[PDB]
Amino acid sequence: ELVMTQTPSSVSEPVGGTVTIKCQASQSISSWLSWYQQKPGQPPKLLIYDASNLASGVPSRFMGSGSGTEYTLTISGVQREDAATYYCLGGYPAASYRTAFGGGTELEII
Amino acid sequence: QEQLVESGGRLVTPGTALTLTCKVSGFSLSGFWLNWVRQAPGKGLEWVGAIYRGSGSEWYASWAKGRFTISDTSTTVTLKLTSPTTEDTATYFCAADTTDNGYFTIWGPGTLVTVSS
Amino acid sequence: SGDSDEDLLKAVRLIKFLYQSNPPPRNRRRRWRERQRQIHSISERILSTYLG
Repeated sequence: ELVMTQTPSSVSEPVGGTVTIKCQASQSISSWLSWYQQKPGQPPKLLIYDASNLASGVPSRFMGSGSGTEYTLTISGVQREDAATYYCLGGYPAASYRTAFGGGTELEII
Repeated sequence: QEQLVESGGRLVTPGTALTLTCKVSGFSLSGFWLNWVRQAPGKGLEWVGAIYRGSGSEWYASWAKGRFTISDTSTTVTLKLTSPTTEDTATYFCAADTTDNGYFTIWGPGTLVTVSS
Repeated sequence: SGDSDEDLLKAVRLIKFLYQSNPPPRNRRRRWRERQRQIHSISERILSTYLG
């Protein structure tokens, strides 16, 4: 039932630029939102939890925020190592609407 | 410490029942959500379902119900593909939620399932 | 109807199991209270998904 609409599909940014990634929830999820980073051949890595908390060992340049149904992942000073694909995860397994991933955002660095 | 290892990934003909196992080790916690996530080649992550480890509480994605069965063991969590199709070709990961808050902190490296006729 | 009815029953059964995993026991009571507040907010949130 829960649909996480993730935009944009792809972003190209030069080193030191700011990246904005958005996720729109089809239902009220409150702080039930997390952000993941995935590089080829690797499993995803937790970046943000409870919509705005920085996960253990994640650079301070990764910022999460949420207002109602809209969630934002900001990467302030993009580095070459930040080239990856990004995903939001909304909801809860036992919620009526279940849990769901966004379609992902492929970030390329110029 | 906390570790997840998935196994069982094979090449199967469509409709051949297959079971994947998530070896669960070093978790201090007793009960926690153990989730199954899949990724078709060149595609996004998809939530399949989860089980809350202390109990027998299974939760499935709308598309996953009937086609997948998550089972809890003493030291493992299994995912059975009851009747796979070419559309089930993916790497299957198990991911643990260590707080009960909904987010995934620990992931396995994945197991690849290929479904070809 | 029946799928949603079953989910709600499965969700309440899960909520009860979480409360049953936090039985009452200084440091232990503070720890107990934190975990009860957490189970309460999870239950409140899970249930709200079924209430509209």
